[PDB]
Amino acid sequence: VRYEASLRQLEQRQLAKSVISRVQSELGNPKFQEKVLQQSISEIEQLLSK
Amino acid sequence: PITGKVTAVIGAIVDVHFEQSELPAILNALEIKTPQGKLVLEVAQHLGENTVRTIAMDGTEGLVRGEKVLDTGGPISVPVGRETLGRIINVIGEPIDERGPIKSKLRKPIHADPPSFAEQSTSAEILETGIKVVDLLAPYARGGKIGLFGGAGVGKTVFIQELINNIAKAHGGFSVFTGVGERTREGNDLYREMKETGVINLEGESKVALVFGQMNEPPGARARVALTGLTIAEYFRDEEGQDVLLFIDNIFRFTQAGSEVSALLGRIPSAVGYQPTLATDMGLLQERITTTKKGSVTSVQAVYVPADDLTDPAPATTFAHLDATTVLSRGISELGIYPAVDPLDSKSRLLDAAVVGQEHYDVASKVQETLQTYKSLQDIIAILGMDELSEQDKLTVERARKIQRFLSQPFAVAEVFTGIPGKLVRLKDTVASFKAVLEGKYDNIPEHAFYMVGGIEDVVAKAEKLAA
Amino acid sequence: PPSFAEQSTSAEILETGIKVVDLLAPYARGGKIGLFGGAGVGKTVFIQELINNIAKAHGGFSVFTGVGERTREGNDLYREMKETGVINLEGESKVALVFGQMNEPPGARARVALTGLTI
Amino acid sequence: PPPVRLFGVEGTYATALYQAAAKNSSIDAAFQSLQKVESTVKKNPKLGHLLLNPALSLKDRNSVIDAIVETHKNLDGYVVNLLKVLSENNRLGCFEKIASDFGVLNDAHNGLLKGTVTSAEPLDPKSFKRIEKALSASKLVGQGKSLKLENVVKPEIKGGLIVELGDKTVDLSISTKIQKLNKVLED
Amino acid sequence: EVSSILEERIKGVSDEANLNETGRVLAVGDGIARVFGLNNIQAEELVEFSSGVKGMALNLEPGQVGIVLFGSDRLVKEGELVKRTGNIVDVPVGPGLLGRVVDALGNPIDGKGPIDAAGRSRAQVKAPGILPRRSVHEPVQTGLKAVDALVPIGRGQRELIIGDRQTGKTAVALDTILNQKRWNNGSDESKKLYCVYVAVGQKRSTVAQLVQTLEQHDAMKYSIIVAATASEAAPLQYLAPFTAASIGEWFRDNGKHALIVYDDLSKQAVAYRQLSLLLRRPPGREAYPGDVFYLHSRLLERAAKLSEKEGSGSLTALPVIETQGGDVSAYIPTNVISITDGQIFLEAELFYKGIRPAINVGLSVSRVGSAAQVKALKQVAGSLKLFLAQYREVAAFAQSDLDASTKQTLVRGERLTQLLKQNQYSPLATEEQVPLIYAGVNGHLDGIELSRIGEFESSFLSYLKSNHNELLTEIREKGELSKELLASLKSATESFVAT
Amino acid sequence: TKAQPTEVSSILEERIKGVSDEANLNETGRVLAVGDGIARVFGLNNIQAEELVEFSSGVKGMALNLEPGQVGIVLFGSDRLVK
Amino acid sequence: PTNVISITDGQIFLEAELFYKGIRPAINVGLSVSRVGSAAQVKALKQVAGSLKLFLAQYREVAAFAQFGSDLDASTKQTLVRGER
Repeated sequence: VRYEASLRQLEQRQLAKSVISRVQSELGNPKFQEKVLQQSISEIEQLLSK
Repeated sequence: PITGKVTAVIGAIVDVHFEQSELPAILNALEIKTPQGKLVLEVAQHLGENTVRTIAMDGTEGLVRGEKVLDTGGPISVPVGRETLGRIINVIGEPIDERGPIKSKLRKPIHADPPSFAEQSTSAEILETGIKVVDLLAPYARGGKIGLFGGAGVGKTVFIQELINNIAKAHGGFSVFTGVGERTREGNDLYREMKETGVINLEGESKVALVFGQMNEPPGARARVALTGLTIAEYFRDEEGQDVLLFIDNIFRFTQAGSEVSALLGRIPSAVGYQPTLATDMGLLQERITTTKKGSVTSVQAVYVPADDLTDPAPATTFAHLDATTVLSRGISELGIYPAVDPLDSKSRLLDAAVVGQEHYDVASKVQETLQTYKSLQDIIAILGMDELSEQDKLTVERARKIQRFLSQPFAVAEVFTGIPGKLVRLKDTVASFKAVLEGKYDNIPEHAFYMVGGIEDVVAKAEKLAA
Repeated sequence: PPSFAEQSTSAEILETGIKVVDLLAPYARGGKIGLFGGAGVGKTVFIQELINNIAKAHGGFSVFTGVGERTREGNDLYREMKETGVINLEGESKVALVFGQMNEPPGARARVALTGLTI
Repeated sequence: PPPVRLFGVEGTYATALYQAAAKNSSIDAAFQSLQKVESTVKKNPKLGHLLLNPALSLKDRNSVIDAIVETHKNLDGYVVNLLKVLSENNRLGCFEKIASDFGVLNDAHNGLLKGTVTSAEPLDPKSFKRIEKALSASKLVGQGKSLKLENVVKPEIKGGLIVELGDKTVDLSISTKIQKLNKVLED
Repeated sequence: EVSSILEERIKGVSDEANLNETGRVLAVGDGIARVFGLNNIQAEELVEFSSGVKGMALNLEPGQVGIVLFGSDRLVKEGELVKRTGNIVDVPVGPGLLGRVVDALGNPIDGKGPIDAAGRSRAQVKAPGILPRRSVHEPVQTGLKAVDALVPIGRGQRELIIGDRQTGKTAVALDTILNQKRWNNGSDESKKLYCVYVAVGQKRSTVAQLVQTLEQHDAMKYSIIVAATASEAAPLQYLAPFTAASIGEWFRDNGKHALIVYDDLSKQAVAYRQLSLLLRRPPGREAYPGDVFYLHSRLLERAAKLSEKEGSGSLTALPVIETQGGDVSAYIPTNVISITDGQIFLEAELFYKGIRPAINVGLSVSRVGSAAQVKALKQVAGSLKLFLAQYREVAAFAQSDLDASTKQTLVRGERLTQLLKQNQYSPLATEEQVPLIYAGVNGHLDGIELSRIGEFESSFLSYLKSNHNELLTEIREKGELSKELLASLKSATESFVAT
Repeated sequence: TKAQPTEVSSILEERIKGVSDEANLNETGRVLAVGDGIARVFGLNNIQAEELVEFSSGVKGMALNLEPGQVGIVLFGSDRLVK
Repeated sequence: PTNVISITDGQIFLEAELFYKGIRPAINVGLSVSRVGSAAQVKALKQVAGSLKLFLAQYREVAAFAQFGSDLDASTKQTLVRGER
């Protein structure tokens, strides 16, 4: 039981550092450019709901 | 409608800016109507430009700066009447007895000023009591303040209970037990006991009215409970002519509560971390407690040592006002004496020959000397030997021990506790009894006949019953 | 500082090789031993003995940090541990030194402790 | 009461003078003319650099009146009294401060508002207009109140956007979302 | 695995909306950020920074609203968006915290994920009224014979455990919890005291020891450890018993009983001091704030045995106060002593002299009395109090060649003194407290030499189980020692003592 | 900056309009922030030191601190009365 | 003094009572320390004053009980007599 839990914690931290790798990848891409437009339109829909 | 929007809430000191025209006077009471409860703020400054600095009675949590306030226009005004007797009332003047809206008749502002020099009685009179020990060695003065000493539960509750019963008999009075720095757990016990002891009867009549000011309640409401109670008392005194007796719990927490409020208000605390305006707060309170021609509010107040430092300014300030001190001792209660009062520490400032009676004084002095010598004698009576010391020395011990037993009064409130029927023995009858004991015309009467008796007449009987 | 879940707590037993210390208050590895004492009651000396015995004895490293201690004491300590060979200026040392002195403004005296901690 | 309480530290007394300019209501136009006086102070700054220099007493107040003689009279008698007051309180370092604050009060009375949409990078002009429009089509600009939306560049404020106006924002940046994602995948 | 599910869950959070109020830090120094904005903020409201740090807003001032951070300044800097949560400080409450170690915020530091919390209730809520309380009538047993008899403890009650620093201060408290494991197992839910240990300024290592001990005695499964650790911020430390108390109210109000052990309010006091000074709020006596009294009284008025209209339930509390060389004259001790009813004054000389538990019962008192004492145990412990009192008084008559009478007292006392020893982390059932005390009371241990006292206890108990564990059960269920039980017991004690 | 009638926005506002004390308030005062048993009065420039002043509230006070632009009277009288 | 005491390598405490006692100057060496010690002390002088310290240390304790005026055990009075001299 102890090892099962430890293995789960280890898996979670493995996927944590792989998540960091995806963060570094997204912030270079001109997905960085294209998602600003997306946030602009998302904010348009949101603020119109006011 | 005097209204203002809250413009600060720094701590419980809430600055309210009122629409320009309305000039609040100091000591006004503001009510911010809140969804959960009401909030009572007491204007303790004019900060100028239609702004105030106030103190709070209730917690200021979740307050939003700009909430509309309504200014009542003066101090909180609490209902008064015999209607309000037997009701537990919070500082605001609203039921916390949960017996629904207290029947209001007239309401009166909680702040009031000490009666004038003219209204003060030029001669101090003595309040009769039913406790013999009280009536000799610290006879209550009408109007006066009697500062309780001793610890919690040394018999304190039972002592207080006896007094409520006695005041009603003695005069016809009423009382208001105001508890400052009151533990609500202890408060429950007091209320249930008082109901039981019939000084409160929710169905019947209630002499005592209760005002409880818990320690969890803010320091501002701790400070203002006393003023509120005094206003109620004054309706009895002035406007029902009654001689009443107003108990207070800890005056330690009067000081503590006042200290916090001052420091928050920015008024620099004086030494030993106490309020700068310490004296005046006792002055107003303890000169509002006085004998007017109409009536007299006598107050028995409870003094809890700050750290055993009587040298502290706050105990000293209290002691200046006091006319008597009653010094309970659990050691004394352990010698089976109910009352538990330590006679050698039972003292009053009025005990003088003129004031208490020439006979009463002479009797008192002798009774004090007798006991004093007995205590000292009992020291060496024990060490050297009873018969290894004079016939005279053991005579004093015997005479004293007959007085000691004679002190024991199985009084009415504690009738349940002692078993033996209540003994209510008046001041006049007390003097008479001690005269006979002093003249030792009853040194042929057993010590355990003088045990648990009323007056002199009564212990003739008890001697008989032991024999018969 | 490591969180509650990062804690892994058990106590191993250090042996100081000083009989009084071992019997009447054994030291523990992972512990927070505290040398309450007066001025120069061999306060330095006690530490020097601990380094001499325990540090060589154990394979682990140590970090000796002196927070606001004298440059006379400093010169002696450096020389002294060069002599005991616990510090060798060619070849390894099972200790590190971070010598912080009292003349340095109090701000530096505060974070010399933090410096040592990080090592 | 002046539109919007500044809190008014020093300059707030001059904001109350702006309330008096609404009271003697030509002082509202006096806030435009006092903006012209601030423009005179904007021509001033060689002398304004000397004006931050302390110690001009009654002679300092007279020297300020000499600058006022170079002026045409923007802000009128209230402005002259403010020149005396500021002279009396002796401070040029809260001279322009009062100007900025009076400007805020003035444009509050006008009803102009100032928003900003700080982002990592500059945004389209099409975007600028569309958000100004949106704000008008929201209660935020109820319409009856103007807006000067300024996009600011601050790459430190990471990807996405943050819109700000009033005490109301929408922050759809990257950093906050990444933070939340991380936290839960460390849980 | 769990991760695929977790990422999907996070993905399912993506809704966003216009933030009603925001602030931007004007200046941050000394953990007293002064924030510009937050115009309509509620007082003491929970506020979330861009750093995500939490604070409450003690000072609402017109120009600036001075938030107090519950965390580090390292990650906080000027002009920082401070979203306005719009929720006054509240902590999750529910039966989920049972057997769960959470930090103060209510986050699991045992990482057992989301708390089963059926409400989040504000940290501070006012104490139950006069009529919402009724008198105590429910004993609580610590499994320590002296404490249960000499200092009888009930439920509702507040009593100090005031004594010298880390003399296993926590150990004395922990023993009660372990005996309470026995009662907890019991289906009567008034005997299900859901214990709460409030670790205030206690290092994570110290709490680690506690946690493992709790796991070992299987006490984790009703335990709650609100954790404000030594490193954790003084605002968290300050609000930590208050926050904890609200959890306690949930049990109490639900009619359940529970025990909350505040350890140690002395360091709680220091944290409030630190805070107050940092808010530049004046010092007071013994350089402690003056409204420290007010603070403590508020906390302690949440331990209460509630009236039956308000449900039978209660919260019982046992604050732990750490004495600076036994100085109970100190301002924080004096105040608490008055507020609470009872004190237990652990006597350090006795501790040093190896008596564990170390208590002087000359300086321990309980004013919740024998309505918090088992009737059986009352009968056989009036004597016990008196005998030990005599043993103490007649101690100095041994420190001289003196009368046989004194020597008789001394023997009777010494055996009793030895009997009330008990190696820590061994609790005891009341049905086995009573026999041991009966024997001692009857002075049947006088003959038994000191070395054989220890041996006698367990042997007598096992003897009682072999001969008549019916008697033990009968004692338990009657709750009163019948003439028949004292009869059988007198015979039985004699027979065991004889061997 | 420090409390001065220029900080006091209403006093200041009258000045910035043009109108001032105009000697009326060099011999009479008007009360401002009153409470904590001190009052802060504006004007009274012809006040003698340790003069008796009478507040229009039937309260008299002794001038204590003669400060630039303000006088801080100390009240021979109760706070409730004065406003 | 506290700040300085920490800084310095020694304290040379003097006692006023001992000044009146007739040591003039009077040095109370109970609170006087020199952490640097006898490496700065002449070898000869280290030898001679070697047990000077021991005798004095014994004398201090012995003297303290000794003021009572009782006829103490001789071993303690060997100390007492030596110490006085």
